[PDB]
Amino acid sequence: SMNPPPPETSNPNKPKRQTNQLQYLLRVVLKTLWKHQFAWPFQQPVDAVKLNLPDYYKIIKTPMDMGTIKKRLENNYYWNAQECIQDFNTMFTNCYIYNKPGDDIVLMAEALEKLFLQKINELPTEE
Ligand SMILES: O=C(CCl)Nc1ccc(/N=N/c2ccc(S(=O)(=O)O)cc2)cc1S(=O)(=O)O
Ligand SMILES: O=C(CCl)Nc1ccc(/N=N/c2ccc(S(=O)(=O)O)cc2)cc1S(=O)(=O)O
Ligand SMILES: O=C(CCl)Nc1ccc(/N=N/c2ccc(S(=O)(=O)O)cc2)cc1S(=O)(=O)O
Ligand SMILES: O=C(CCl)Nc1ccc(/N=N/c2ccc(S(=O)(=O)O)cc2)cc1S(=O)(=O)O
Ligand SMILES: O=C(CCl)Nc1ccc(/N=N/c2ccc(S(=O)(=O)O)cc2)cc1S(=O)(=O)O
Repeated sequence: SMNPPPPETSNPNKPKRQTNQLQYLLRVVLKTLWKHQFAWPFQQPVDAVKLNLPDYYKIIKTPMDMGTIKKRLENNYYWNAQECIQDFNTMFTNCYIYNKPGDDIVLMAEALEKLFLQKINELPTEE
Protein backbone atom coordinates (compact mmCIF):
# COMPACT_ATOMS: atom_id res chain seq x y z
CA SER A 1 0.00 0.00 0.00
CA MET A 2 0.98 3.62 -0.60
CA ASN A 3 0.09 7.04 0.76
CA PRO A 4 -0.50 9.97 -1.62
CA PRO A 5 1.86 12.90 -1.48
CA PRO A 6 0.77 15.18 1.37
CA PRO A 7 -1.16 18.37 0.56
CA GLU A 8 0.96 21.31 -0.58
CA THR A 9 2.03 23.79 2.13
CA SER A 10 3.77 26.24 -0.23
CA ASN A 11 2.72 27.28 -3.73
CA PRO A 12 4.46 30.00 -5.74
CA ASN A 13 1.52 29.92 -8.20
CA LYS A 14 -1.18 30.67 -5.58
CA PRO A 15 -1.90 34.21 -4.39
CA LYS A 16 -1.32 34.79 -0.69
CA ARG A 17 -1.29 37.51 1.94
CA GLN A 18 -0.92 38.05 5.66
CA THR A 19 -4.04 39.20 7.52
CA ASN A 20 -4.92 39.71 11.19
CA GLN A 21 -7.55 36.94 10.88
CA LEU A 22 -4.99 34.45 9.58
CA GLN A 23 -2.59 35.36 12.41
CA TYR A 24 -5.54 34.77 14.76
CA LEU A 25 -6.13 31.36 13.20
CA LEU A 26 -2.44 30.47 13.57
CA ARG A 27 -2.40 31.29 17.26
CA VAL A 28 -5.68 29.39 17.62
CA VAL A 29 -3.94 26.31 16.22
CA LEU A 30 -0.73 26.80 18.23
CA LYS A 31 -2.22 27.95 21.54
CA THR A 32 -5.74 26.46 21.71
CA LEU A 33 -6.30 23.35 19.53
CA TRP A 34 -3.00 21.52 19.15
CA LYS A 35 -2.40 20.96 22.87
CA HIS A 36 -5.38 18.66 23.49
CA GLN A 37 -4.99 14.89 23.42
CA PHE A 38 -8.02 14.64 21.17
CA ALA A 39 -5.96 16.44 18.51
CA TRP A 40 -3.36 13.70 18.02
CA PRO A 41 -5.01 11.84 15.08
CA PHE A 42 -5.38 15.16 13.24
CA GLN A 43 -1.82 16.49 13.68
CA GLN A 44 -0.53 14.83 10.49
CA PRO A 45 -1.83 13.29 7.23
CA VAL A 46 -3.57 9.93 7.60
CA ASP A 47 -0.96 7.17 7.20
CA ALA A 48 -3.19 4.57 5.62
CA VAL A 49 -0.28 2.13 5.31
CA LYS A 50 0.55 2.13 9.04
CA LEU A 51 -3.15 2.06 9.99
CA ASN A 52 -3.82 -0.82 7.56
CA LEU A 53 -6.69 1.09 5.94
CA PRO A 54 -6.13 0.46 2.22
CA ASP A 55 -9.57 1.87 1.51
CA TYR A 56 -8.85 5.27 3.10
CA TYR A 57 -7.73 7.16 -0.01
CA LYS A 58 -10.35 5.34 -2.06
CA ILE A 59 -13.08 6.86 0.15
CA ILE A 60 -11.39 10.18 0.95
CA LYS A 61 -10.27 12.09 -2.14
CA THR A 62 -9.77 15.46 -0.44
CA PRO A 63 -7.59 14.68 2.57
CA MET A 64 -6.73 17.41 5.05
CA ASP A 65 -5.13 17.57 8.49
CA MET A 66 -4.08 20.13 11.12
CA GLY A 67 -0.37 19.56 10.50
CA THR A 68 -0.92 20.73 6.93
CA ILE A 69 -3.09 23.62 8.10
CA LYS A 70 -0.51 24.72 10.69
CA LYS A 71 2.22 24.78 8.04
CA ARG A 72 0.01 26.67 5.59
CA LEU A 73 -0.67 29.29 8.30
CA GLU A 74 3.03 29.50 9.27
CA ASN A 75 4.02 29.84 5.62
CA ASN A 76 1.38 32.48 4.78
CA TYR A 77 -0.12 30.16 2.11
CA TYR A 78 -3.67 31.48 2.33
CA TRP A 79 -5.34 34.50 0.75
CA ASN A 80 -8.07 34.74 3.37
CA ALA A 81 -9.54 33.15 6.50
CA GLN A 82 -12.29 31.43 4.47
CA GLU A 83 -9.71 29.25 2.77
CA CYS A 84 -8.33 28.13 6.13
CA ILE A 85 -11.74 27.56 7.69
CA GLN A 86 -12.67 25.50 4.58
CA ASP A 87 -9.60 23.32 5.21
CA PHE A 88 -10.72 22.69 8.79
CA ASN A 89 -14.19 21.79 7.60
CA THR A 90 -12.76 19.39 5.02
CA MET A 91 -10.77 17.66 7.77
CA PHE A 92 -13.84 17.28 9.98
CA THR A 93 -16.11 16.17 7.14
CA ASN A 94 -13.60 13.51 6.05
CA CYS A 95 -13.64 12.05 9.53
CA TYR A 96 -17.45 12.02 9.65
CA ILE A 97 -17.72 10.43 6.18
CA TYR A 98 -15.12 7.73 6.74
CA ASN A 99 -15.97 6.63 10.30
CA LYS A 100 -19.15 5.29 11.88
CA PRO A 101 -21.05 7.77 14.06
CA GLY A 102 -20.17 7.21 17.70
CA ASP A 103 -16.66 5.91 16.95
CA ASP A 104 -14.06 7.33 19.33
CA ILE A 105 -12.34 9.14 16.44
CA VAL A 106 -15.63 10.90 15.65
CA LEU A 107 -15.96 11.97 19.30
CA MET A 108 -12.40 13.35 19.19
CA ALA A 109 -13.15 15.23 15.96
CA GLU A 110 -16.31 16.64 17.54
CA ALA A 111 -14.36 17.87 20.58
CA LEU A 112 -11.86 19.57 18.29
CA GLU A 113 -14.64 21.05 16.15
CA LYS A 114 -16.51 22.38 19.22
CA LEU A 115 -13.42 24.29 20.28
CA PHE A 116 -12.79 25.44 16.71
CA LEU A 117 -16.34 26.78 16.33
CA GLN A 118 -15.99 28.66 19.64
CA LYS A 119 -12.89 30.39 18.30
CA ILE A 120 -14.21 31.28 14.84
CA ASN A 121 -17.26 32.83 16.53
CA GLU A 122 -14.72 35.32 17.92
CA LEU A 123 -12.86 35.85 14.60
CA PRO A 124 -11.65 39.49 14.55
CA THR A 125 -12.89 41.88 11.84
CA GLU A 126 -10.33 41.93 9.03
CA GLU A 127 -7.86 44.82 9.05
O1 LIG B 1 7.26 26.99 -8.96
C1 LIG B 1 6.25 26.71 -9.59
C2 LIG B 1 5.48 27.83 -10.26
CL1 LIG B 1 6.43 29.36 -10.29
N1 LIG B 1 5.82 25.44 -9.74
C3 LIG B 1 4.82 24.83 -9.02
C4 LIG B 1 3.81 25.57 -8.42
C5 LIG B 1 2.80 24.94 -7.70
C6 LIG B 1 2.77 23.56 -7.57
N2 LIG B 1 1.73 22.94 -6.84
N3 LIG B 1 1.82 21.74 -6.51
C7 LIG B 1 0.81 21.09 -5.78
C8 LIG B 1 1.01 19.78 -5.35
C9 LIG B 1 0.04 19.10 -4.63
C10 LIG B 1 -1.17 19.72 -4.34
S1 LIG B 1 -2.30 18.96 -3.51
O2 LIG B 1 -1.92 17.37 -3.32
O3 LIG B 1 -3.56 19.04 -4.18
O4 LIG B 1 -2.42 19.62 -2.24
C11 LIG B 1 -1.37 21.03 -4.77
C12 LIG B 1 -0.40 21.71 -5.50
C13 LIG B 1 3.77 22.81 -8.18
C14 LIG B 1 4.78 23.44 -8.90
S2 LIG B 1 5.91 22.54 -9.58
O5 LIG B 1 5.29 21.38 -10.17
O6 LIG B 1 6.86 22.14 -8.58
O7 LIG B 1 6.67 23.40 -10.75
O1 LIG C 1 -11.81 35.65 5.10
C1 LIG C 1 -12.32 36.69 5.50
C2 LIG C 1 -11.61 37.95 5.07
CL1 LIG C 1 -12.54 39.43 5.46
N1 LIG C 1 -13.41 36.81 6.29
C3 LIG C 1 -14.16 35.79 6.82
C4 LIG C 1 -13.89 34.45 6.53
C5 LIG C 1 -14.64 33.41 7.07
C6 LIG C 1 -15.69 33.69 7.93
N2 LIG C 1 -16.46 32.62 8.44
N3 LIG C 1 -17.04 32.68 9.54
C7 LIG C 1 -17.85 31.62 10.00
C8 LIG C 1 -18.58 31.78 11.18
C9 LIG C 1 -19.39 30.75 11.65
C10 LIG C 1 -19.50 29.54 10.98
S1 LIG C 1 -20.48 28.39 11.58
O2 LIG C 1 -20.47 28.43 13.01
O3 LIG C 1 -20.02 26.93 11.05
O4 LIG C 1 -21.79 28.69 11.05
C11 LIG C 1 -18.79 29.38 9.80
C12 LIG C 1 -17.96 30.41 9.31
C13 LIG C 1 -16.00 35.03 8.21
C14 LIG C 1 -15.24 36.09 7.68
S2 LIG C 1 -15.64 37.62 8.06
O5 LIG C 1 -16.94 37.63 8.67
O6 LIG C 1 -15.69 38.43 6.66
O7 LIG C 1 -14.64 38.19 8.91
O1 LIG D 1 -24.69 4.31 7.59
C1 LIG D 1 -24.52 4.53 8.78
C2 LIG D 1 -23.18 5.04 9.28
CL1 LIG D 1 -21.82 4.03 8.70
N1 LIG D 1 -25.49 4.35 9.69
C3 LIG D 1 -25.26 4.32 11.02
C4 LIG D 1 -25.48 5.48 11.78
C5 LIG D 1 -25.25 5.49 13.15
C6 LIG D 1 -24.78 4.33 13.78
N2 LIG D 1 -24.56 4.29 15.16
N3 LIG D 1 -24.22 5.29 15.80
C7 LIG D 1 -24.06 5.23 17.19
C8 LIG D 1 -23.59 6.35 17.86
C9 LIG D 1 -23.44 6.34 19.23
C10 LIG D 1 -23.77 5.21 19.97
S1 LIG D 1 -23.59 5.24 21.56
O2 LIG D 1 -22.24 5.58 21.89
O3 LIG D 1 -23.97 3.78 22.20
O4 LIG D 1 -24.48 6.23 22.10
C11 LIG D 1 -24.26 4.08 19.31
C12 LIG D 1 -24.41 4.09 17.92
C13 LIG D 1 -24.58 3.19 13.03
C14 LIG D 1 -24.80 3.17 11.66
S2 LIG D 1 -24.53 1.79 10.90
O5 LIG D 1 -23.90 0.88 11.83
O6 LIG D 1 -23.67 1.97 9.77
O7 LIG D 1 -25.96 1.17 10.43
O1 LIG E 1 -21.44 13.79 13.99
C1 LIG E 1 -22.10 12.84 14.37
C2 LIG E 1 -21.99 11.55 13.57
CL1 LIG E 1 -21.28 11.95 11.97
N1 LIG E 1 -22.92 12.88 15.44
C3 LIG E 1 -23.73 11.84 15.80
C4 LIG E 1 -24.99 11.75 15.19
C5 LIG E 1 -25.86 10.71 15.51
C6 LIG E 1 -25.48 9.75 16.44
N2 LIG E 1 -26.39 8.71 16.75
N3 LIG E 1 -26.27 8.06 17.80
C7 LIG E 1 -27.16 7.02 18.16
C8 LIG E 1 -27.07 6.48 19.44
C9 LIG E 1 -27.93 5.46 19.85
C10 LIG E 1 -28.90 4.94 18.99
S1 LIG E 1 -29.86 3.75 19.50
O2 LIG E 1 -29.31 3.23 20.94
O3 LIG E 1 -29.82 2.69 18.54
O4 LIG E 1 -31.21 4.23 19.62
C11 LIG E 1 -28.98 5.48 17.70
C12 LIG E 1 -28.13 6.52 17.29
C13 LIG E 1 -24.23 9.83 17.05
C14 LIG E 1 -23.34 10.88 16.74
S2 LIG E 1 -21.89 10.91 17.47
O5 LIG E 1 -21.88 9.87 18.46
O6 LIG E 1 -21.63 12.32 18.22
O7 LIG E 1 -20.87 10.68 16.49
O1 LIG F 1 0.65 9.79 11.86
C1 LIG F 1 0.16 9.63 10.75
C2 LIG F 1 1.14 9.70 9.56
CL1 LIG F 1 1.48 11.17 8.57
N1 LIG F 1 -1.15 9.35 10.61
C3 LIG F 1 -2.09 8.87 11.50
C4 LIG F 1 -3.37 9.46 11.44
C5 LIG F 1 -4.43 9.05 12.24
C6 LIG F 1 -4.22 8.00 13.13
N2 LIG F 1 -5.25 7.48 13.94
N3 LIG F 1 -6.44 7.54 13.57
C7 LIG F 1 -7.45 6.96 14.38
C8 LIG F 1 -8.61 6.46 13.79
C9 LIG F 1 -9.60 5.87 14.57
C10 LIG F 1 -9.48 5.76 15.96
S1 LIG F 1 -10.64 5.05 16.87
O2 LIG F 1 -11.94 5.34 16.31
O3 LIG F 1 -10.50 5.59 18.37
O4 LIG F 1 -10.36 3.64 16.86
C11 LIG F 1 -8.30 6.26 16.55
C12 LIG F 1 -7.30 6.85 15.76
C13 LIG F 1 -2.97 7.39 13.18
C14 LIG F 1 -1.88 7.80 12.39
S2 LIG F 1 -0.49 6.98 12.56
O5 LIG F 1 -0.54 6.14 13.74
O6 LIG F 1 0.73 8.02 12.79
O7 LIG F 1 -0.30 6.15 11.41
